[PDB]
Amino acid sequence: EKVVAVIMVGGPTKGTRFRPLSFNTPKPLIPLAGQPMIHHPISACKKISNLAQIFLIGFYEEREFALYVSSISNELKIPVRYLKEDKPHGSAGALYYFRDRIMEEKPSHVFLLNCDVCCSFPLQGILDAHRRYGGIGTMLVIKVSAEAASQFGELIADPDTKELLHYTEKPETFVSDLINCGVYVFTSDIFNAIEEVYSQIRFVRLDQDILSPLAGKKQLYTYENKDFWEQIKTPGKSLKCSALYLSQFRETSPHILASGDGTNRKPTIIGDVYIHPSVKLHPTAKIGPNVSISANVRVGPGVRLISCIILDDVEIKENAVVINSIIGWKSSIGRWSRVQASGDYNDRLGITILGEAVTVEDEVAVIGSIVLQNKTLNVSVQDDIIL
Amino acid sequence: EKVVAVIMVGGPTKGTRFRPLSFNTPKPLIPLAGQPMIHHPISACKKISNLAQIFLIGFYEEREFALYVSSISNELKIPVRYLKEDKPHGSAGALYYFRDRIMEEKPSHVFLLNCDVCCSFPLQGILDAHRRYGGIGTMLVIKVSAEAASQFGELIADPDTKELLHYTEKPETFVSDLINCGVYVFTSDIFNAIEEVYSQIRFVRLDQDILSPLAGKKQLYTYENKDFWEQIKTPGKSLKCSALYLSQFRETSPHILASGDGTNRKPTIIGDVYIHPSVKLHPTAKIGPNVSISANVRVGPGVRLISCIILDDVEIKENAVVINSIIGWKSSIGRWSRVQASGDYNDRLGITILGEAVTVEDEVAVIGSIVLQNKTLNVSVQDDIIL
Repeated sequence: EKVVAVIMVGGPTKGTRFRPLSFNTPKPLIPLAGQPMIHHPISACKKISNLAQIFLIGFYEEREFALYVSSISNELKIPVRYLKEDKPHGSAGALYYFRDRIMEEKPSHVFLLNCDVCCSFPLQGILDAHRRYGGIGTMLVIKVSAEAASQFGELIADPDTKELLHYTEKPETFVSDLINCGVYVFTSDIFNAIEEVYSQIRFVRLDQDILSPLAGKKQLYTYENKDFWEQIKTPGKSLKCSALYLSQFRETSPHILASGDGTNRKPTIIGDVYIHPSVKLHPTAKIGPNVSISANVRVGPGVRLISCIILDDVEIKENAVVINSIIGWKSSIGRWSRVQASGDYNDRLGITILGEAVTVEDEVAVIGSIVLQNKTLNVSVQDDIIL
Repeated sequence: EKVVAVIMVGGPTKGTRFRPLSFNTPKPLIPLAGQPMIHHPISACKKISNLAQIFLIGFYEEREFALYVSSISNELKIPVRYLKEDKPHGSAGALYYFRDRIMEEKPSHVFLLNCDVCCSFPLQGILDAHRRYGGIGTMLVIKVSAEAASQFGELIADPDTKELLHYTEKPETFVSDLINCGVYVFTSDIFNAIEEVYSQIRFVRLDQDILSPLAGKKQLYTYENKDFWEQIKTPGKSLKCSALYLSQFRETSPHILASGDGTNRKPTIIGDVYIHPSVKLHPTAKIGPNVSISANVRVGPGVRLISCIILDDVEIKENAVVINSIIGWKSSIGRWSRVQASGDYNDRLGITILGEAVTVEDEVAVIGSIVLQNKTLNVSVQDDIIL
């Protein structure tokens, strides 16, 4: 057989929540746990030996993605390609558009997953589960509490045949503790199902007029996650999910994660830390848990880093403290300055976010606030949104 | 004699308060009372018959100013030129840099005024007052209350000779009810005074080490305003000062202001209104006081507009209301949707500001909030800052 993969990207109207960082780098390219957002789904595509072409679609500009796609295939050796849907049709019409380019190599199955998704990505397990199930698709599900039902709604699946018996997007009206995950896999027959709703019935939403109708007909199936999942449309969620990926890199191949845990010119690393080789460090700094340091960043001495992710070209000065923060590009953190937050992934100001080239002056404190790019701070801020 | 004028512009780090509008158009070019911010100072330069070259200096990019400067000299017939100070030195060092280009035509006096200033601009009166006083400069003052002293500080001037006896920028320590206005006029000898502080004494601030030292020495003079003045570093103040400019166009040449006051295919205009000829209007709309409408904007029927300024390409739908607001470029205001604010030029949310191409949907309300550019609003917001 042959397998193809298509990843949704979205346009500049979706990354309109990541604004401070979106102004420098679009949503899919924002580094999570050191690597861009979509860098982890693509990482799971190489484990499929019968997978070939990869397709990134979305009404962004190809100029931004062309430079990035050139570097991925140098690592995993997979033909990745970006396609700009001139007429964005959400999801269903997005992939029916240029259906020829995707089915150009007659792939048996086509992978369709979303950009803002944080699961374990068991692509080889769901592929084999779909080959046994058959039908069009197979979706993915995960057991959640019934109290966690306002986020999605209702989804019914018979655990004997693992078949989706009913699906309502938002009006739940009694649930079954099951919810969508966004990672789907179809067969080559999925493009024919869209023609019977775009040409026969005639802006088509995948999870409203395609997922809901295929209920009684034994074609839509399910497969449990049995791991983690967190929707990341919030810039604050970029930390809670970042810890899970590092935990994934601490279960599998932990040597890729920095584990100094001492002072032999190596700082005190307190587990679940990704340190880029291009960073500059001082042995007196304590790098706590859940911190993802990017390349070409200058870390000062005696600084404390927990529950944070730091972008490129940041300058950390003497005795700085960073808690529950996201430091932007080329940002400058003054000496004895503090940038903290509560850590509430439900509160808007629960994760303080710093824009590109924001200069926090010496002793200046930033507690749970959002600063835009190219900004200078001489005075301490708290519980505000600084433009 | 011969007179030259030099206007300060500032860079992208000064218009960092006008962010929603600064992202599309820099601070000096944002339309005040229908015309850009600096379009009012340049308008006052033509009344000086012995004036020649005009100089706009600031570390902005010339590409933005080259297109705008091409249109002004077509109106008032004055040679305007933009110069980008590669090394920004605040104010004093800015004009000492390329002092040759300024004194290229041997001007007797040089005008130096700032970008964010909203006065009556009596350039011909202060020029003649300077010729009588002599000395280096002549400044400008305005009688204010002693309670209004935290904004600036202290300034002493002897009313017999109108000579500045003492000057402290911020540490007031007893005041004299007089304050700077920012509009200055010097003689050709001013460049020599900078050499005695840049070369002899050796980032030089004009109003700290040049204005303060020239106190007892009879060279710094004063001249009363006797009109209006309002510092405009805030995007909210862009309305309070806009009303003064319209009143200036209501005292002088009021026919340039739209005065329909009826329904002969002309809407109900309630005084102090500037309507661009490129607008589309409906006679059922009530365009109240203090509104400055820009070009190529579509006004719907029965809409109410008071105390607000609207940028280009805005679309106003059925029965819309705009109070104490600033609507950005290409913005879309849905039908029966409302955009109001308190009007407190001291409160941050006293003037609600909408970014470029912000789409307020039908019935959606925005009360005292700030919306960024390229933003869609389906739900009403109130007392927030929407990113």
